[PDB]
Amino acid sequence: TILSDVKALGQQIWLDNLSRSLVQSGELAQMLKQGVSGVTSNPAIFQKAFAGDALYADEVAALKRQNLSPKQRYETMAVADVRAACDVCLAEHESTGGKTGFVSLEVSPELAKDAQGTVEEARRLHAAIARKNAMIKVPATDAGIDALETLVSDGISVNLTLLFSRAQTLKAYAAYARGIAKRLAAGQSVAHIQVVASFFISRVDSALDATLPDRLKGKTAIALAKAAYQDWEQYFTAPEFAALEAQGANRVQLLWASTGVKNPAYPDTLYVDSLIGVHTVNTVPDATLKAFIDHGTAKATLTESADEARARLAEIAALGIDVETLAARLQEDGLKQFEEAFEKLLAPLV
Repeated sequence: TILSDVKALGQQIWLDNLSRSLVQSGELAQMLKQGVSGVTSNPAIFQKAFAGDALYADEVAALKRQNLSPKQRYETMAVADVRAACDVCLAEHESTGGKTGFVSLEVSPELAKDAQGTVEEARRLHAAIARKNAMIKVPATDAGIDALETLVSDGISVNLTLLFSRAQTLKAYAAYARGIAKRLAAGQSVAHIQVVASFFISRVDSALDATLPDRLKGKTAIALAKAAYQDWEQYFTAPEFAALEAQGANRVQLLWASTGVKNPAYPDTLYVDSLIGVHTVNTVPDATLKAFIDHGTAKATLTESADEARARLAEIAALGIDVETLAARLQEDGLKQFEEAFEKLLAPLV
Protein backbone atom coordinates (compact mmCIF):
# COMPACT_ATOMS: atom_id res chain seq x y z
CA THR A 1 0.00 0.00 0.00
CA ILE A 2 1.97 2.98 -1.30
CA LEU A 3 -0.67 5.29 0.18
CA SER A 4 0.35 4.04 3.62
CA ASP A 5 3.93 5.07 2.85
CA VAL A 6 2.65 8.51 1.86
CA LYS A 7 0.67 8.75 5.10
CA ALA A 8 3.85 7.88 6.99
CA LEU A 9 5.48 10.89 5.31
CA GLY A 10 2.67 13.10 6.64
CA GLN A 11 0.51 13.59 3.55
CA GLN A 12 -3.09 12.60 2.95
CA ILE A 13 -4.31 11.48 -0.46
CA TRP A 14 -7.90 12.48 -1.29
CA LEU A 15 -10.05 11.57 -4.30
CA ASP A 16 -10.84 14.48 -6.65
CA ASN A 17 -14.19 13.09 -7.75
CA LEU A 18 -17.68 12.57 -6.36
CA SER A 19 -20.80 10.93 -7.77
CA ARG A 20 -23.73 8.86 -6.56
CA SER A 21 -22.35 5.68 -8.13
CA LEU A 22 -18.86 6.26 -6.67
CA VAL A 23 -20.46 5.75 -3.27
CA GLN A 24 -23.22 3.24 -4.00
CA SER A 25 -20.89 0.93 -5.97
CA GLY A 26 -18.63 0.55 -2.94
CA GLU A 27 -15.77 2.08 -4.93
CA LEU A 28 -15.19 4.91 -2.45
CA ALA A 29 -15.13 2.54 0.53
CA GLN A 30 -12.63 0.32 -1.33
CA MET A 31 -10.40 3.35 -1.98
CA LEU A 32 -10.42 4.26 1.72
CA LYS A 33 -9.21 0.73 2.47
CA GLN A 34 -6.14 1.53 0.33
CA GLY A 35 -5.40 4.69 2.30
CA VAL A 36 -7.46 7.41 0.58
CA SER A 37 -8.69 9.70 3.36
CA GLY A 38 -11.02 12.31 1.86
CA VAL A 39 -12.95 13.53 -1.16
CA THR A 40 -13.22 16.78 -3.09
CA SER A 41 -15.83 17.98 -5.57
CA ASN A 42 -16.48 21.08 -7.64
CA PRO A 43 -19.14 22.17 -10.17
CA ALA A 44 -17.38 20.52 -13.12
CA ILE A 45 -17.16 17.21 -11.24
CA PHE A 46 -20.87 17.41 -10.45
CA GLN A 47 -21.81 18.37 -14.01
CA LYS A 48 -20.06 15.25 -15.28
CA ALA A 49 -21.59 13.07 -12.55
CA PHE A 50 -25.14 14.25 -13.26
CA ALA A 51 -24.63 13.85 -17.03
CA GLY A 52 -23.32 10.28 -16.89
CA ASP A 53 -24.56 8.53 -13.73
CA ALA A 54 -27.66 6.35 -14.10
CA LEU A 55 -28.52 6.56 -10.40
CA TYR A 56 -29.88 10.12 -10.61
CA ALA A 57 -32.69 9.40 -13.07
CA ASP A 58 -35.46 8.45 -10.64
CA GLU A 59 -34.74 11.36 -8.31
CA VAL A 60 -34.60 13.85 -11.19
CA ALA A 61 -38.03 12.66 -12.35
CA ALA A 62 -39.40 12.99 -8.82
CA LEU A 63 -37.91 16.43 -8.27
CA LYS A 64 -39.27 17.69 -11.60
CA ARG A 65 -42.74 17.12 -10.16
CA GLN A 66 -41.98 19.44 -7.23
CA ASN A 67 -42.03 23.22 -7.05
CA LEU A 68 -38.28 23.79 -7.03
CA SER A 69 -35.72 25.83 -8.89
CA PRO A 70 -33.16 23.90 -10.96
CA LYS A 71 -30.55 24.97 -8.41
CA GLN A 72 -32.65 23.53 -5.58
CA ARG A 73 -32.97 20.26 -7.51
CA TYR A 74 -29.19 20.15 -7.97
CA GLU A 75 -28.57 20.93 -4.31
CA THR A 76 -30.97 18.24 -3.10
CA MET A 77 -29.15 15.57 -5.11
CA ALA A 78 -25.63 16.85 -4.39
CA VAL A 79 -26.23 17.21 -0.65
CA ALA A 80 -27.44 13.60 -0.58
CA ASP A 81 -24.29 12.46 -2.37
CA VAL A 82 -22.10 14.46 0.03
CA ARG A 83 -23.89 13.02 3.06
CA ALA A 84 -23.42 9.50 1.68
CA ALA A 85 -19.70 10.07 1.05
CA CYS A 86 -19.29 11.62 4.50
CA ASP A 87 -20.77 8.51 6.07
CA VAL A 88 -18.35 6.30 4.10
CA CYS A 89 -15.49 8.52 5.36
CA LEU A 90 -16.70 8.81 8.97
CA ALA A 91 -14.61 5.97 10.44
CA GLU A 92 -11.48 7.55 8.93
CA HIS A 93 -12.46 10.96 10.35
CA GLU A 94 -13.06 9.54 13.83
CA SER A 95 -9.90 7.42 13.79
CA THR A 96 -7.72 10.57 13.75
CA GLY A 97 -9.84 12.56 16.19
CA GLY A 98 -11.51 14.53 13.43
CA LYS A 99 -8.40 15.56 11.51
CA THR A 100 -9.04 13.63 8.26
CA GLY A 101 -11.89 12.07 6.31
CA PHE A 102 -13.48 15.23 4.87
CA VAL A 103 -15.78 15.64 1.87
CA SER A 104 -15.98 19.06 0.17
CA LEU A 105 -18.98 20.70 -1.52
CA GLU A 106 -18.48 24.00 -3.37
CA VAL A 107 -20.87 26.96 -3.19
CA SER A 108 -22.31 28.36 -6.41
CA PRO A 109 -19.63 30.00 -8.60
CA GLU A 110 -22.05 32.91 -9.11
CA LEU A 111 -21.25 34.02 -5.55
CA ALA A 112 -17.47 34.19 -5.93
CA LYS A 113 -17.21 38.01 -5.57
CA ASP A 114 -20.04 38.30 -3.01
CA ALA A 115 -18.80 37.71 0.54
CA GLN A 116 -22.18 37.99 2.27
CA GLY A 117 -23.95 35.78 -0.27
CA THR A 118 -21.14 33.25 0.04
CA VAL A 119 -21.45 33.20 3.83
CA GLU A 120 -25.21 32.73 3.57
CA GLU A 121 -24.98 29.87 1.08
CA ALA A 122 -22.13 28.20 2.97
CA ARG A 123 -24.10 28.30 6.22
CA ARG A 124 -27.16 26.89 4.46
CA LEU A 125 -25.26 24.04 2.81
CA HIS A 126 -23.38 23.32 6.05
CA ALA A 127 -26.73 22.95 7.81
CA ALA A 128 -28.23 20.87 4.96
CA ILE A 129 -25.36 18.38 4.87
CA ALA A 130 -25.43 17.96 8.66
CA ARG A 131 -22.16 16.01 8.85
CA LYS A 132 -19.19 16.83 11.05
CA ASN A 133 -16.78 15.76 8.29
CA ALA A 134 -18.11 18.04 5.55
CA MET A 135 -16.18 21.06 4.30
CA ILE A 136 -17.70 23.90 2.32
CA LYS A 137 -15.53 24.86 -0.65
CA VAL A 138 -15.12 28.57 -1.42
CA PRO A 139 -12.96 30.21 -4.13
CA ALA A 140 -10.09 32.24 -2.71
CA THR A 141 -11.07 35.56 -4.24
CA ASP A 142 -10.80 38.58 -1.96
CA ALA A 143 -14.51 38.15 -1.17
CA GLY A 144 -13.96 34.47 -0.47
CA ILE A 145 -11.22 35.32 2.01
CA ASP A 146 -13.61 37.77 3.70
CA ALA A 147 -16.17 34.96 3.88
CA LEU A 148 -13.53 32.54 5.19
CA GLU A 149 -12.94 34.66 8.28
CA THR A 150 -16.68 34.77 9.00
CA LEU A 151 -17.24 31.06 8.39
CA VAL A 152 -14.27 30.09 10.59
CA SER A 153 -15.67 32.32 13.35
CA ASP A 154 -18.96 30.39 12.90
CA GLY A 155 -17.08 27.13 13.47
CA ILE A 156 -17.48 25.90 9.87
CA SER A 157 -14.71 23.90 8.17
CA VAL A 158 -13.73 25.29 4.77
CA ASN A 159 -11.81 24.23 1.67
CA LEU A 160 -10.52 27.44 0.07
CA THR A 161 -9.98 26.75 -3.65
CA LEU A 162 -8.58 28.21 -6.88
CA LEU A 163 -5.37 29.39 -5.22
CA PHE A 164 -2.51 30.03 -7.64
CA SER A 165 -0.70 32.80 -5.71
CA ARG A 166 1.57 32.63 -2.69
CA ALA A 167 0.45 36.13 -1.66
CA GLN A 168 -3.24 35.24 -1.88
CA THR A 169 -2.60 32.06 0.12
CA LEU A 170 -0.89 34.08 2.89
CA LYS A 171 -3.88 36.44 2.95
CA ALA A 172 -6.10 33.40 3.48
CA TYR A 173 -4.01 32.25 6.44
CA ALA A 174 -4.36 35.69 8.04
CA ALA A 175 -8.15 35.60 7.62
CA TYR A 176 -8.25 32.12 9.15
CA ALA A 177 -6.24 33.37 12.13
CA ARG A 178 -8.61 36.32 12.61
CA GLY A 179 -11.58 33.94 12.66
CA ILE A 180 -9.87 31.65 15.18
CA ALA A 181 -8.93 34.64 17.34
CA LYS A 182 -12.57 35.77 17.35
CA ARG A 183 -13.71 32.38 18.61
CA LEU A 184 -11.09 32.30 21.33
CA ALA A 185 -12.12 35.79 22.46
CA ALA A 186 -15.72 34.51 22.80
CA GLY A 187 -14.66 31.40 24.72
CA GLN A 188 -15.66 29.15 21.85
CA SER A 189 -14.10 25.89 20.73
CA VAL A 190 -11.63 25.77 17.85
CA ALA A 191 -10.26 22.22 18.05
CA HIS A 192 -12.68 20.79 15.43
CA ILE A 193 -12.30 23.54 12.82
CA GLN A 194 -10.30 22.34 9.81
CA VAL A 195 -9.36 24.43 6.77
CA VAL A 196 -7.42 23.44 3.65
CA ALA A 197 -5.94 25.75 1.02
CA SER A 198 -6.30 24.13 -2.43
CA PHE A 199 -3.30 25.31 -4.43
CA PHE A 200 -3.50 24.37 -8.09
CA ILE A 201 -0.65 22.66 -9.92
CA SER A 202 -1.06 21.48 -13.50
CA ARG A 203 -2.83 24.61 -14.76
CA VAL A 204 0.29 26.68 -14.09
CA ASP A 205 2.44 24.45 -16.31
CA SER A 206 -0.28 24.27 -18.95
CA ALA A 207 -0.37 28.07 -19.08
CA LEU A 208 3.38 28.63 -19.30
CA ASP A 209 5.14 25.62 -20.80
CA ALA A 210 4.82 26.78 -24.43
CA THR A 211 6.50 30.11 -23.62
CA LEU A 212 9.25 28.59 -21.42
CA PRO A 213 12.64 27.34 -22.58
CA ASP A 214 13.15 23.58 -22.54
CA ARG A 215 15.04 23.57 -19.23
CA LEU A 216 12.06 25.11 -17.39
CA LYS A 217 9.15 23.30 -19.04
CA GLY A 218 7.18 21.38 -16.45
CA LYS A 219 9.03 23.01 -13.54
CA THR A 220 7.08 26.12 -12.55
CA ALA A 221 4.10 24.59 -10.77
CA ILE A 222 6.20 22.33 -8.54
CA ALA A 223 8.63 25.17 -7.78
CA LEU A 224 5.73 27.44 -6.81
CA ALA A 225 4.28 24.72 -4.56
CA LYS A 226 7.62 24.16 -2.83
CA ALA A 227 7.89 27.88 -2.12
CA ALA A 228 4.27 28.01 -0.93
CA TYR A 229 5.01 25.17 1.50
CA GLN A 230 7.92 27.15 2.90
CA ASP A 231 5.62 30.15 3.30
CA TRP A 232 3.29 27.86 5.27
CA GLU A 233 6.13 26.69 7.50
CA GLN A 234 6.94 30.31 8.29
CA TYR A 235 3.42 31.57 8.87
CA PHE A 236 2.27 28.78 11.18
CA THR A 237 5.47 28.77 13.26
CA ALA A 238 5.49 32.54 13.88
CA PRO A 239 4.76 33.63 17.47
CA GLU A 240 1.32 34.97 16.54
CA PHE A 241 0.00 31.64 15.31
CA ALA A 242 1.95 29.73 17.96
CA ALA A 243 -0.13 31.49 20.62
CA LEU A 244 -3.32 30.32 18.88
CA GLU A 245 -2.02 26.78 18.42
CA ALA A 246 -1.29 26.69 22.16
CA GLN A 247 -5.02 27.31 22.72
CA GLY A 248 -6.02 24.37 20.52
CA ALA A 249 -6.12 25.91 17.05
CA ASN A 250 -5.34 23.73 14.05
CA ARG A 251 -3.09 24.94 11.26
CA VAL A 252 -4.53 25.34 7.79
CA GLN A 253 -3.03 22.67 5.54
CA LEU A 254 -1.98 23.09 1.94
CA LEU A 255 -3.82 20.82 -0.50
CA TRP A 256 -2.35 20.23 -3.94
CA ALA A 257 -5.10 20.22 -6.57
CA SER A 258 -5.12 19.84 -10.35
CA THR A 259 -2.50 17.12 -9.92
CA GLY A 260 -3.50 15.02 -12.91
CA VAL A 261 -0.83 15.34 -15.57
CA LYS A 262 -2.11 17.00 -18.75
CA ASN A 263 1.08 16.84 -20.84
CA PRO A 264 1.84 13.32 -22.16
CA ALA A 265 5.58 14.06 -22.19
CA TYR A 266 5.62 14.12 -18.37
CA PRO A 267 5.32 11.08 -16.06
CA ASP A 268 1.69 10.51 -15.10
CA THR A 269 2.64 10.52 -11.38
CA LEU A 270 4.80 13.66 -11.63
CA TYR A 271 2.73 15.91 -9.41
CA VAL A 272 1.96 13.32 -6.75
CA ASP A 273 5.54 11.99 -6.60
CA SER A 274 7.03 15.49 -6.45
CA LEU A 275 4.92 17.16 -3.72
CA ILE A 276 4.92 14.75 -0.76
CA GLY A 277 5.55 16.45 2.57
CA VAL A 278 4.31 16.65 6.12
CA HIS A 279 0.98 18.28 7.03
CA THR A 280 -0.32 18.44 3.45
CA VAL A 281 -3.03 16.88 1.27
CA ASN A 282 -3.01 15.96 -2.42
CA THR A 283 -6.39 15.44 -4.10
CA VAL A 284 -6.06 13.26 -7.19
CA PRO A 285 -8.35 12.29 -10.08
CA ASP A 286 -9.15 8.60 -10.27
CA ALA A 287 -6.83 7.89 -13.21
CA THR A 288 -3.93 9.52 -11.37
CA LEU A 289 -4.78 7.64 -8.17
CA LYS A 290 -4.62 4.38 -10.11
CA ALA A 291 -1.33 5.36 -11.75
CA PHE A 292 0.19 6.25 -8.38
CA ILE A 293 -0.92 3.00 -6.75
CA ASP A 294 0.49 1.15 -9.78
CA HIS A 295 3.90 2.82 -10.10
CA GLY A 296 4.14 5.91 -7.90
CA THR A 297 6.99 6.64 -5.52
CA ALA A 298 6.61 7.66 -1.86
CA LYS A 299 9.52 9.90 -0.85
CA ALA A 300 9.80 13.19 1.04
CA THR A 301 10.13 15.34 -2.07
CA LEU A 302 8.24 18.53 -1.17
CA THR A 303 11.07 19.81 1.06
CA GLU A 304 13.87 18.56 -1.21
CA SER A 305 15.93 21.09 -3.17
CA ALA A 306 14.05 24.16 -2.01
CA ASP A 307 16.85 26.46 -3.17
CA GLU A 308 16.59 25.09 -6.72
CA ALA A 309 12.87 25.87 -6.67
CA ARG A 310 13.65 29.48 -5.72
CA ALA A 311 16.30 29.72 -8.43
CA ARG A 312 13.76 28.56 -11.00
CA LEU A 313 11.15 31.07 -9.84
CA ALA A 314 13.76 33.82 -10.11
CA GLU A 315 14.65 32.71 -13.63
CA ILE A 316 11.07 32.75 -14.64
CA ALA A 317 10.63 36.27 -13.29
CA ALA A 318 13.77 37.30 -15.22
CA LEU A 319 12.21 35.93 -18.42
CA GLY A 320 9.41 38.46 -17.99
CA ILE A 321 6.80 36.08 -16.58
CA ASP A 322 4.83 37.56 -13.66
CA VAL A 323 3.40 34.69 -11.64
CA GLU A 324 1.18 37.07 -9.64
CA THR A 325 -0.58 38.25 -12.80
CA LEU A 326 -0.79 34.63 -13.93
CA ALA A 327 -2.48 33.65 -10.67
CA ALA A 328 -5.18 36.30 -11.05
CA ARG A 329 -5.77 35.19 -14.64
CA LEU A 330 -5.96 31.50 -13.75
CA GLN A 331 -8.35 32.21 -10.88
CA GLU A 332 -10.65 34.15 -13.21
CA ASP A 333 -10.47 31.47 -15.91
CA GLY A 334 -11.23 28.83 -13.30
CA LEU A 335 -14.29 30.69 -12.03
CA LYS A 336 -15.56 31.10 -15.60
CA GLN A 337 -15.13 27.38 -16.26
CA PHE A 338 -16.95 26.50 -13.04
CA GLU A 339 -19.76 28.94 -13.96
CA GLU A 340 -20.13 27.34 -17.37
CA ALA A 341 -20.21 23.84 -15.86
CA PHE A 342 -22.80 24.92 -13.29
CA GLU A 343 -25.03 26.47 -15.96
CA LYS A 344 -24.67 23.27 -18.01
CA LEU A 345 -25.64 21.18 -14.97
CA LEU A 346 -28.74 23.26 -14.24
CA ALA A 347 -30.18 23.35 -17.77
CA PRO A 348 -31.54 19.75 -17.78
CA LEU A 349 -32.99 20.19 -14.27
CA VAL A 350 -35.39 22.88 -15.37
